Amino acid sequence: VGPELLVPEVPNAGGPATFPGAPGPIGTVIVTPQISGPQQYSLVLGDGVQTLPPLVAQILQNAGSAGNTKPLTVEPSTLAKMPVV
Amino acid sequence: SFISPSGQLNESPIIADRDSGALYVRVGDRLYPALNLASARLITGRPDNPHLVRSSQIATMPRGPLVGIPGAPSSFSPKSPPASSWLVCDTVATQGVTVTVIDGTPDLTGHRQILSGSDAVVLRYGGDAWVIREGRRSRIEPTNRAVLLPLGLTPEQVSQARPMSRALFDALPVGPELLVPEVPNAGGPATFPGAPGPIGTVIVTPQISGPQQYSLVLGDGVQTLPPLVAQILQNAAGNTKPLTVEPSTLAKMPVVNRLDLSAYPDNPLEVVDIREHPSTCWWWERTAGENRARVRVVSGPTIPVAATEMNKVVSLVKADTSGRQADQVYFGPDHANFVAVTSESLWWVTDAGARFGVEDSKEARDALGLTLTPSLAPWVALRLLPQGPTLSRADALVEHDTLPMDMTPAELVV
Repeated sequence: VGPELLVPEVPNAGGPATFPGAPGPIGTVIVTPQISGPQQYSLVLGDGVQTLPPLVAQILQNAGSAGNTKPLTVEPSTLAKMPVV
Repeated sequence: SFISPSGQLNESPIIADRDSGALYVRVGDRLYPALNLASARLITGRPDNPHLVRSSQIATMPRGPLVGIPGAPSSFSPKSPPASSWLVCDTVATQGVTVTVIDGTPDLTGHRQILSGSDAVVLRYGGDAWVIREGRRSRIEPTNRAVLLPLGLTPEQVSQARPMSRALFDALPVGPELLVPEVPNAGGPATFPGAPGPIGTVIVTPQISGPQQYSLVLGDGVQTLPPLVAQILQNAAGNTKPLTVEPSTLAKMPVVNRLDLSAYPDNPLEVVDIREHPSTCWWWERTAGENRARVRVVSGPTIPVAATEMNKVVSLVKADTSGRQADQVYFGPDHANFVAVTSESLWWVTDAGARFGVEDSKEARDALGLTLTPSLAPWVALRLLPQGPTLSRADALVEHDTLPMDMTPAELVV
């Protein structure tokens, strides 16, 4: 038996982030613009951001849609200032 | 003579007991027991093999204390092929690393592959991350997303990389760091008229035939840029687009070639997933008479040695815990016993993996043999083998009653 295929359960979803400059509430998906090379998806957690594989990003957006269909876009210069977790 | 072979004393000065194998050397009218063939040749001065003599004959002649160099080689067979190949292989376990030195041509069969072009691998050493490609190592910083992003890297992938051994780290030559190229006089005025803007800005000229041509306006003129390098410069925010200009005016403006772009690749890196390729090797290749050797990098699932030979790797004792000594040694086909290194120095490497220095003088050479020309080898590899005393006639002429004991030996397991 392997791990069960379920929607990733983000902890304490919806609350405010601890670190400054967070582009949105905890559990939102953020992506880099296409004009600066291959796009990298990421998830905003309480104390920073974590990288996401292209397939998992679609599941989180499809599941957490609630009417939304696209992620937040951030410039490479500002993204580099947020702490990695 | 065929039923029960035997022997008798003759003009030859190196003799051995027909039934006990002990080695003896004559000096005048007295026989001295010698520690090994190397010291026996060096003491008598004749390149020869021991002559078997009847054991009852040796008992009649007078004796003396032991002579020679302890631990010297005991079998000479000079080999020096036309092509010399050496490799230093690093292998990581699923913590800790092992260093293996290979002599002779490597085996490229299987999933093994040469690393070139867009292929690269990331490793950790001294607290820093290094990118390995086209035979060079370049430092990278995990926070500079402006570099990692167009290059196709990920900060997690850069920070979680596996360690690298000191042996391989010193062997690989360093290149310029993967950082945003700093431009001189950036933000200042141009030295030449007609410059479309301040120095450090990117200028582009579209064409009817072929892709767009990017350029950087330097204080003394423009220099052409590759697309991937322009995307790095396009990240600071900075300007949304470069200045668009006519081909003719740009062709009339002065051209410069002052900045160095040698390290940036043409396309996003194809990072090798180390979990499947845990073995990486640095390879040096040279042909006799060529002015320069070829340096390359190889990676794969196992050391570049055939599975049939894999069982004959030699495991050293490694009394030296520092990084200057290898853990394993292997001699493939067309290996070299007699070697010279870049004023030159001569070394003899034994089958057991020890190296001994040989004097350049005619006496030392003529006594051992070694008249043929030695093969070349790189010092960054050869130094990893353990070193013994030099084969100098000036020090083989000694007597001892007993020898000093070896501290810190290692266990022999049956």
